[PDB]
Amino acid sequence: AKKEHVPTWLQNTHVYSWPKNKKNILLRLLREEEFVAPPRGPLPTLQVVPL
Amino acid sequence: VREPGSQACLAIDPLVGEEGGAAVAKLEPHLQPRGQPAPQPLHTLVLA
Repeated sequence: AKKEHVPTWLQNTHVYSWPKNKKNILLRLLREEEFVAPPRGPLPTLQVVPL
Repeated sequence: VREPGSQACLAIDPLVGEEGGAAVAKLEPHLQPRGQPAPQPLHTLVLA
């Protein structure tokens, strides 16, 4: 297959390639994100050192 | 001969007003001293 064979409405989502992306397909089916974003920390503290 | 008595020459001398003249004045701005607790620029740093 090729990119042109995908129906247009399906091109708006992730398109996987078999067997190249089979790991990604498994991740998609598991509904688990491939990258774990670290938890959002607190805003940094600002130190004033006047001149 | 004629006598200069009546026709004598005249000297001149201005009536100077210097005795009552105002003086030249120098201006100095009173700097807001930094020796006194004047403010400073708040150079900021980030603790990441």
